[PDB]
Amino acid sequence: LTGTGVLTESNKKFLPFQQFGRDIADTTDAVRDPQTLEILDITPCSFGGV
Amino acid sequence: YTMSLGAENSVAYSNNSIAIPTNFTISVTTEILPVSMTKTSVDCTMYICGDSTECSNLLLQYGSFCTQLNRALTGIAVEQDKNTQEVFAQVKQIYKTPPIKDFGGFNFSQILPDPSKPSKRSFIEDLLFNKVTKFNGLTVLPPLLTDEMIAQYTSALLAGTITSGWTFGAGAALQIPFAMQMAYRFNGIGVTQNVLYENQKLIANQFNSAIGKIQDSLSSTASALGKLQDVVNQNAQALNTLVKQLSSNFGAISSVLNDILSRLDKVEAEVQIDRLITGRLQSLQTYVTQQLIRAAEIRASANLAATKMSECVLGQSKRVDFCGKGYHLMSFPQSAPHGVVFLHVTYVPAQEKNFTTAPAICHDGKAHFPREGVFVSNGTHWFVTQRNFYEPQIITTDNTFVSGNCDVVIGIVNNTVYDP
Amino acid sequence: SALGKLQDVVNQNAQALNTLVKQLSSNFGAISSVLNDILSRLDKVEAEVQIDRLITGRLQSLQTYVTQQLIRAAEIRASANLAATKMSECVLGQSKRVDFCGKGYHLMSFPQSAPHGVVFLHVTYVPAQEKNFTTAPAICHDGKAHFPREGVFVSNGTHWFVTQRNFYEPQIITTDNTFVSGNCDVVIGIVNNTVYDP
Amino acid sequence: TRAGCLIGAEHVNNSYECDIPIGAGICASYQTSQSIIAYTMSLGAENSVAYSNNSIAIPTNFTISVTTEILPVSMTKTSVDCTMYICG
Ligand SMILES: *[C@@H]1O[C@H](CO)[C@@H](O[C@@H]2O[C@H](CO)[C@@H](O[C@@H]3O[C@H](CO)[C@@H](O)[C@H](O)[C@@H]3O)[C@H](O)[C@H]2NC(C)=O)[C@H](O)[C@H]1NC(C)=O
Ligand SMILES: *[C@@H]1O[C@H](CO)[C@@H](O[C@@H]2O[C@H](CO)[C@@H](O[C@@H]3O[C@H](CO)[C@@H](O)[C@H](O)[C@@H]3O)[C@H](O)[C@H]2NC(C)=O)[C@H](O)[C@H]1NC(C)=O
Ligand SMILES: *[C@@H]1O[C@H](CO)[C@@H](O[C@@H]2O[C@H](CO)[C@@H](O)[C@H](O)[C@H]2NC(C)=O)[C@H](O)[C@H]1NC(C)=O
Ligand SMILES: *[C@@H]1O[C@H](CO)[C@@H](O[C@@H]2O[C@H](CO)[C@@H](O)[C@H](O)[C@H]2NC(C)=O)[C@H](O)[C@H]1NC(C)=O
Ligand SMILES: *[C@@H]1O[C@H](CO)[C@@H](O[C@@H]2O[C@H](CO)[C@@H](O)[C@H](O)[C@H]2NC(C)=O)[C@H](O)[C@H]1NC(C)=O
Ligand SMILES: *[C@@H]1O[C@H](CO)[C@@H](O[C@@H]2O[C@H](CO)[C@@H](O)[C@H](O)[C@H]2NC(C)=O)[C@H](O)[C@H]1NC(C)=O
Ligand SMILES: *[C@@H]1O[C@H](CO)[C@@H](O[C@@H]2O[C@H](CO)[C@@H](O)[C@H](O)[C@H]2NC(C)=O)[C@H](O)[C@H]1NC(C)=O
Ligand SMILES: *[C@@H]1O[C@H](CO)[C@@H](O[C@@H]2O[C@H](CO)[C@@H](O)[C@H](O)[C@H]2NC(C)=O)[C@H](O)[C@H]1NC(C)=O
Ligand SMILES: *[C@@H]1O[C@H](CO)[C@@H](O[C@@H]2O[C@H](CO)[C@@H](O)[C@H](O)[C@H]2NC(C)=O)[C@H](O)[C@H]1NC(C)=O
Ligand SMILES: *[C@@H]1O[C@H](CO)[C@@H](O[C@@H]2O[C@H](CO)[C@@H](O)[C@H](O)[C@H]2NC(C)=O)[C@H](O)[C@H]1NC(C)=O
Ligand SMILES: *[C@@H]1O[C@H](CO)[C@@H](O)[C@H](O)[C@H]1NC(C)=O
Ligand SMILES: *[C@@H]1O[C@H](CO)[C@@H](O)[C@H](O)[C@H]1NC(C)=O
Ligand SMILES: *[C@@H]1O[C@H](CO)[C@@H](O)[C@H](O)[C@H]1NC(C)=O
Repeated sequence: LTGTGVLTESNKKFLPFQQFGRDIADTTDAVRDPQTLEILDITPCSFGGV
Repeated sequence: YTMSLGAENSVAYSNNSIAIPTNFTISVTTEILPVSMTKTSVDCTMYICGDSTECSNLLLQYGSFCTQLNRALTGIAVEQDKNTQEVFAQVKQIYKTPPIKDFGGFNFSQILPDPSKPSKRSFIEDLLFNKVTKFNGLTVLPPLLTDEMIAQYTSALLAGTITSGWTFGAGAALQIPFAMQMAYRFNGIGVTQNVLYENQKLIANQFNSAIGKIQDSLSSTASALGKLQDVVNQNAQALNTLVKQLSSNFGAISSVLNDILSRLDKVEAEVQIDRLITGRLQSLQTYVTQQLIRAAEIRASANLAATKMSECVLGQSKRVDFCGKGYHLMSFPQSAPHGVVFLHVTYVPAQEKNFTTAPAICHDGKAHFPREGVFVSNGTHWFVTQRNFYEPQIITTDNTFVSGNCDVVIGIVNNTVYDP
Repeated sequence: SALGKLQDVVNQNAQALNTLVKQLSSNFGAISSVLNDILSRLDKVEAEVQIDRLITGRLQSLQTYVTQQLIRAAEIRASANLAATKMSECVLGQSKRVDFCGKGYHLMSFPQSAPHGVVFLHVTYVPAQEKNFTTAPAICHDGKAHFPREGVFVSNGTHWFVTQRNFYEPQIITTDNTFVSGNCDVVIGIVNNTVYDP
Repeated sequence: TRAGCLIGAEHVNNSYECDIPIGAGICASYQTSQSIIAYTMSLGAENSVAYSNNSIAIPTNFTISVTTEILPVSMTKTSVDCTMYICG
C-alpha cells in the first residue's frame, strides 16, 4: 500500500484475517501494522484554501 | 387500473339559488421550500494531480480551466449566502416577545423559542432539525449565518408578526392586541370583524388544535420534508460520483498515477497521464455544470421563499392559492436545515346552506342593490347578509342603495325596504 | 456599489470573452499553440495528431463558454421577467404586495433607463411618529355592541374616539361611524362609552 | 474559528454589524491602536415591543421615502465564428 496521512490510534477492531480497511467511496482509511498487529486510522493531511 | 381524477360532484346550480356558509374551520397547513445548499470548493489541482509533479507540470498546458472551475464554485457559495440572507434577514431590528402570553387566548408556546434548551429553537424547529440528517481536494465551507442566527431571525419575525401585525415590515413596529390583528385579518378577506369577536374562543381553540395536529405530523411520517432531503441526497450523490470517478481508467493502464510512473519511462507514461487528466477534467466540468444548474434551481426556490416571507408573513396576501389553500389570514416562519417552513393560517368555510337569492329589490318602483352583501330568502322573508358568512339582517335603507327602476334588472323580486 | 448588479454582469461577460480568447494560447498537449508553427515543422501525417488535440481543446473551450452563456442567459431572462412584472405592477398600477415595490406602503413607481438594465424609483408611504393609546374591541351604549366600520377605537385617557389605522384623526363615535352587532356580554374587553346620535 | 484558523485579527467580545464575511458567524472589520478585529456578527438591536391587551400604536405623521432598485434586463450579444476560432 501507499499514500500520505497522519496515523492516529483507532478503535476499529478488525477481523483476524483482514489487513486494511476502507470506508465509503472506496478510500483506504485504516491499516493494520504487520508487526504489532495493531489497528490505526489514516487521516489525510491538512489542506485548504488560503 | 386507470387512475381516477376525483369524485364527480354535480353542483346544484340554478338562476336563483346561492350557498352561503354558516360556519368555518381555521386550518393551518405547512409548506417546505429550499433556501440554500451545501457549499463545495474542490481543489482542481489536487483532485487531478494528487501528490504528483509531472501531472502538475502537464496540467498547466490546459490553460486556466482550474481557475474558472474554482470561480464557479466561489460564485455558487456567494450566491447561496446571498439567498440565505435574503430569505430570512428581512428585518433590521430583532424583536422579542413579551414575558406575558395573553394573546387573546391563542397559544404560541409551540412555535416560540424555549430558553430551557441550549439551541434556542422552538419545538417544531427541533422536530424539523431531527428529520433531515475532507478528501481528494473536496472541502465543505461553513455557511455565514449559523442555525442559531437563523433561529433568532425566525423568532424576531414571529414576535413582530404576533405583536405588531404587518406594521413591522412597512416601518416601525406598532403594538396591537392579537384579537384586533385577527379582526383586521378577517376584514381583509371580506368578513365582518364581529364574527371574530363573537367566536374568539372557538377560533382560538381551532388554531390550537391545528398547531397540535401539525405537531402530530413531522414526527411519524418521513415524506413531509422530502424537498430538503432530496437536495441533500443529490449533493451527496454528486460528491460520491465525483470521488468515485478517480477509480476509472479512461483508457489508461491504471487509475493510480504512482503505479503508472513506476512502470513506464518519462516518455510513454505521458500519454496515460494525459488521458487521466482529460477524463478527470471532463468529470470536473460535468460536476460544475450540474452544480450550476442545481444552484439556479435553488436560487429560484429561494427567491420564491423570500417573496412568500415578504407577502404571507409580513402582510396579508389576497393571491389565491399562494399562502396556502383558502382565504389566507397569516403565516409563521420556521427554521429548517437549508430551507424554511411556513405555517399558513387560512380561513375555510365548513357548513353551507341553500338559499333563494335575488339580484335586486324594488319597493316603490326603485331598484335597490346591496352595498356589501347579497339578498337571500329563507322561504318566507328576505334578508341581506355578507358573502363569506351567514348573518341575516333586515333590508333597510342604510344597507342598500337605489339605482334605476324595476323593469331594467332581470330577476328582481318584490320585497319591502325598511326605513330607519 | 449602487449599480453593482449591472457592472457584475458586464465584468462576467468580459472575463468570459477574455478566457475564451486566451484559451487559444494553450497547447492541450500539442508541441505548440500556433498552427503555422506545427504545419511548418512536421509532415502531413504527424501534425494531424497535434491539430486534432488543438481542435479538441478549442471545441471543449467553446462548449464550456456556450454552457456558461446559456446559464447566464437563463439568469438574465429570470431577472428580465421580474423587471417586466415590476414594470407592469408598480409603474402601471398600485401593488398591495408587501416588500415588492420597495419597502413600505407603495404609492407609485417611476422607471429609469440604465445600461443593460432598468432602475425603478419606488415612492412609498412610511409612518414616522407614533403614539400610544388605549384601545377597545367594542363599545356598548344601550346593551348593544358597537364595532368600527373602518377604524379603531382609541382613548387618550379620558375620552374615546374612532380613527383610521395608518393615521391619527380622532373623531366622535357616532352612529354613522359604528355598526351594531350582538350584546355586550359576548365580546371580551368591551368597555362602556356613549355613542353619539346625529 | 469554526471556519478555519485566522491569523492577524484580534478577537473581541463585542458585537458589531458584519463588515467582511468570514464564516461560521464571524466577521472582520478595520476598527480601533488600529488593527483588524474579529467578532460575532450581530443581527440587530433588541427591541422589546410594549405589547398588551389594551394598548395600540397609531402614527401621527409620515415621510414620503423614494428608494431605488436596479434590475438587469439584457446582456451583450456574442456570435463567435466557430471555424474561424478553431481553425483561423
Ligand atoms: C311587484 O309590484 C308591482 C306593482 O306593485 C307589480 O306590477 C303590477 O303587475 C300587475 C300584474 O300584471 C299589473 O296588473 C295588470 O297591469 C296591466 C298593465 O300592465 C293591466 O292591463 C291589467 O289590467 C292589470 O291591471 C299592475 O298594473 C302592475 N303594477 C305596476 C305599478 O306596474 C309586479 O307584478 C309585482 N311583481 C310580481 C313578481 O308580481
Ligand atoms: C357598563 O354598564 C352596565 C350597565 O349600565 C354595567 O352592568 C352593571 O354592573 C353592575 C355591577 O356589577 C350591576 O350591579 C349589580 O348587579 C348584580 C347582578 O349582576 C346584582 O346582584 C347586584 O345587586 C348589583 O345590582 C348591574 O346590575 C349591571 N347592569 C346591567 C344592566 O347589566 C357594567 O358593569 C358597566 N361596565 C363596567 C366596566 O363597569
Ligand atoms: C514480530 O516481532 C515483534 C518483535 O520481535 C513481536 O513483538 C513482541 O511481541 C511479544 C508478544 O506480543 C511481546 O512480548 C514483545 O514485547 C514484543 N516485542 C516488541 C519489540 O514489540 C511481534 O509479536 C511479532 N509478530 C508476529 C506476528 O510474530
Ligand atoms: C361551528 O363548528 C364548530 C367546530 O365543529 C362547532 O364547535 C363544536 O360544536 C359541537 C357541538 O356543540 C361541540 O360538541 C364541539 O366540541 C365543538 N368543537 C369545538 C372545537 O369547539 C360549532 O358548534 C359550530 N357552530 C355552529 C353554529 O354550527
Ligand atoms: C399551550 O400549549 C402547551 C402545550 O400544549 C401547554 O403546556 C402544557 O401545560 C399543561 C398544564 O400543566 C401541562 O400539563 C403540559 O405538560 C404542558 N405541555 C407541554 C408540551 O409543555 C400550555 O399550558 C399552553 N398554554 C396555555 C396558556 O394554555
Ligand atoms: C324565515 O326567517 C324568519 C325570521 O327569522 C322566520 O320568522 C320567525 O319565525 C319564528 C319561528 O316560527 C317565529 O317565532 C318568529 O315570530 C318569526 N318572526 C317573524 C318576524 O315572522 C321564519 O319563520 C323563517 N321561515 C322559515 C321557513 O324558516
Ligand atoms: C330561472 O329559470 C327558469 C327556467 O327557465 C325560469 O322559469 C321560467 O320562467 C319563464 C318566464 O317567467 C316562464 O315563462 C316559464 O314557464 C318558467 N318555467 C318554469 C319551469 O318555471 C325562471 O323564470 C328563471 N328565473 C329568473 C330569475 O331568471
Ligand atoms: C382627551 O381629548 C379630549 C378631547 O379633545 C380632551 O378634552 C378637551 O381638553 C381640552 C384641553 O384641556 C379642553 O380645552 C377641552 O374643553 C376639552 N374638551 C372636552 C369635550 O372635554 C381631553 O383633555 C384629553 N385628555 C388628555 C388626558 O389629553
Ligand atoms: C388584560 O390583562 C390583564 C392581566 O391579566 C387583565 O387584568 C386582570 O383582569 C382580571 C379580570 O378583570 C382581574 O381579575 C385581575 O385582577 C386583573 N389583573 C391585573 C394585574 O390587573 C385585564 O383585565 C386584561 N384586559 C382585557 C381587556 O382583557
Ligand atoms: C410631520 O413631519 C414633518 C417632517 O419632519 C414636519 O415638518 C417639519 O416641521 C418642523 C416644525 O415646525 C419644521 O421646523 C420643519 O421645517 C418641517 N419640515 C418640513 C420638510 O416641512 C411636520 O411638522 C410634522 N407634523 C406633525 C403634526 O408633527
Ligand atoms: C342544497 O341542495 C342540494 C341539491 O338538492 C343538496 O344536495 C344539498 O344538500 C342542499 N344543501 C343543504 C345544506 O341541505
Ligand atoms: C409607548 O410606550 C413605550 C413603552 O412604555 C415607550 O417606549 C414609548 O416611548 C411610548 N410611546 C410614546 C410616543 O411615548
Ligand atoms: C471575552 O470573554 C472571555 C470569557 O469570559 C474572557 O476570557 C476574555 O478575556 C474576554 N475578552 C475580552 C476582550 O473581554
